[PDB]
Amino acid sequence: VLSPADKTNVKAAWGKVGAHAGEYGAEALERMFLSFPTTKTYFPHFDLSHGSAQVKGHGKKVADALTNAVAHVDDMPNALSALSDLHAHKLRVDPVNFKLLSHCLLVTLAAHLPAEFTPAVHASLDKFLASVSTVLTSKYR
Amino acid sequence: VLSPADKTNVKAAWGKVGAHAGEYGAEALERMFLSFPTTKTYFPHFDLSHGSAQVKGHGKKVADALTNAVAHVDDMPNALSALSDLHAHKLRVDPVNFKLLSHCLLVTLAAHLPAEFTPAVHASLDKFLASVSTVLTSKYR
Amino acid sequence: VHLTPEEKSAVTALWGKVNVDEVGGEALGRLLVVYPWTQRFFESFGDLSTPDAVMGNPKVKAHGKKVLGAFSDGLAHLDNLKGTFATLSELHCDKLHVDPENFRLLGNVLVCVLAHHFGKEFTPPVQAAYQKVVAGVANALAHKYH
Amino acid sequence: VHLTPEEKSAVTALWGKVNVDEVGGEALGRLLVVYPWTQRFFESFGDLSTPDAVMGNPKVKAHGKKVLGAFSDGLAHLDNLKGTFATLSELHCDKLHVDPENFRLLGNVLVCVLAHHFGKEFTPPVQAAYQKVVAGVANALAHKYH
Ligand code: HEM
Ligand code: HEM
Ligand code: HEM
Ligand code: HEM
Repeated sequence: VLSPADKTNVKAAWGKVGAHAGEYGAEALERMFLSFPTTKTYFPHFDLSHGSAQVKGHGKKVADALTNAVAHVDDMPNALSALSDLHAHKLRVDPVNFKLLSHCLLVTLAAHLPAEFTPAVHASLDKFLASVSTVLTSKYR
Repeated sequence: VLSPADKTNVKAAWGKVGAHAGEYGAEALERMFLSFPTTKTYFPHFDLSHGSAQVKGHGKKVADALTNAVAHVDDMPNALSALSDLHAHKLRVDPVNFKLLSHCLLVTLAAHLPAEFTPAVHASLDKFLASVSTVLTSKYR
Repeated sequence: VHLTPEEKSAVTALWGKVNVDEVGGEALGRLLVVYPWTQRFFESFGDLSTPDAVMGNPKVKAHGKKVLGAFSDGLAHLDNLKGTFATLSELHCDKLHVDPENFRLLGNVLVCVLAHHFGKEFTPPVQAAYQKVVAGVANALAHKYH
Repeated sequence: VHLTPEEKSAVTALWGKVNVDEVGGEALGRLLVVYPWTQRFFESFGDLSTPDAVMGNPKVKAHGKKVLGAFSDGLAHLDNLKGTFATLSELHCDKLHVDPENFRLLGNVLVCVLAHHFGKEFTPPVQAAYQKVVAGVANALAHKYH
């Protein structure tokens, strides 16, 4: 649903993230793979160690998809339809995992943006990531 | 998302439920309040005993809303917008509770419709109730 | 899980009646069909592209039996689910990395299956009692995470 | 929860640094703001219609302190979270009827708050260690359900 305030908030905070978006993604993936070992089950082909260039390259991929969502926030289904097919319809990704990733993303953002991660932005950002997750699991329903 | 098969399935199974929809709701509420005592926290004004006429009257209310969704399955947000405001925006209903109710609904339906509750219909019916829940918690996101 | 004399009565009369050859395959089959992500773990089972595929798969009905037997054990030892399930928890947690939420879901599709089999016999009190048990098994399987 | 020498090291150096007067109010405030359903339990706290309302509410910062203290206890007694939390579990389960999922959410907003406070110090290894702890406290609080 994402009210007009949330959109503004998500746009602002993503703005600050700017060119670090890819470094931010790679970090979020790292916090997830460590904190939540059960997610590593989907990435048995990766080297998931601290400096893995596969985690880096994948972090940028996650960051760009999110940047695409922000830029197309009033049309996310259309924007991400293809990544839905993939995630929901081909890799068959357990939905619970999208919460764990969104959580790690929020931790990464809190760790880097101490001025912009207010209560309100945190709330917006949580809603935004909940929507992106809904679209990604959309096949499932 | 609800493919064309699911819609057909939900339409069929609801059809069978026919005039029992209200008796079915009241039963689902009963199975929930017993199985999941934590949900009773939202109904401190009810008498939740086996024959409570408040549970009956509320079961019909739940059944009708669902019947409205089925009848307007390609436009549920518009159809249920008002019940979203209520559930999400005023009673502030913990989202976890919509899963527990949908589960009890599926148990009620399995208990009464042994011919039509096949694997495929069960799958459809689960997706349908997941959508209705998404719309109801829609404020939240 | 605790369970009162009458809850146990309710759980134990019904379980005695259970076809332990078929229910156990229906639950697993329906788990795969309704929650397709879980299929990842059973890709060796084969032809699973449609629900009729899944429901007729001999290895599905074969493995659902193993599952039902573990439930009968927990029923045998409600007072010690943890000790009863340790070898399984280690497997599901350490080896397989199964997210414990899927233990809950299997529990709940198991409750549907019993509703479907036993119809009005599966009243709400008998449901409430089976939800406890199901939740105790899920909690026990997940212990190694805890 | 288990925790290795180095995980404990990581959890314990950081916790010593924690402002136990403020963090505890930030977590609760943010819980209410981000997951508004939880406000139902705190309607006596008063003016909570906006985030600035909530964050300045003296009873919020007052109660968040009680919460932080319970976390310090679990930290003190990781080996016995259950015994440490029984009186709280009974309260939260029997009296209040709180769905255990919200224990998880408070745990996780607590982890954000520490990330927000400590920035790069809150590296991924130090996060992974705090997720264990947080999960052990949630599991312990919910015990009376189990
Ligand atoms: C916030 C949601 C997420 C976004 C934005 C996202 C984005 C992406 C993108 C952009 C790709 C590459 C696309 C391509 O190759 O065409 C990808 C691949 C993939 N994602 Fe995600 N993803 C997300 C969440 C998840 C989660 C929760 C997991 C599960 C642990 C996951 C598992 C996968 C897998 C296994 C692949 C293929 C990976 C590979 O081949 O290396 N994704 N994801
Ligand atoms: C499948 C989703 C559900 C449907 C279809 C539904 C439908 C309804 C309807 C039709 C009403 C009466 C509307 C009116 O008075 O204007 C209602 C009231 C209410 N519902 Fe739901 N509901 C659902 C799920 C939930 C859940 C999960 C709970 C939480 C335990 C809940 C809590 C409430 C509360 C407390 C009220 C007001 C009850 C009262 O005043 O007695 N609802 N619901
Ligand atoms: C309510 C909990 C469940 C119980 C009672 C349970 C019980 C069992 C039993 C008895 C075995 C047989 C192991 C043996 O032969 O010694 C097993 C294996 C297995 N289960 Fe579960 N299980 C449960 C849920 C799940 C779920 C949710 C999944 C994941 C979708 C899962 C995945 C598997 C897999 C793939 C194996 C094969 C292990 C192997 O052969 O290496 N189980 N389970
Ligand atoms: C991670 C778990 C959490 C911990 C560590 C925890 C700890 C505490 C503590 C220490 C008290 C003070 C009790 C006393 O004065 O003796 C308490 C009370 C309370 N908590 Fe929690 N709590 C947690 C999560 C929650 C959640 C998720 C909610 C629900 C939204 C909740 C609702 C309350 C309420 C309303 C009280 C008031 C009880 C009363 O005064 O009767 N708590 N909690």
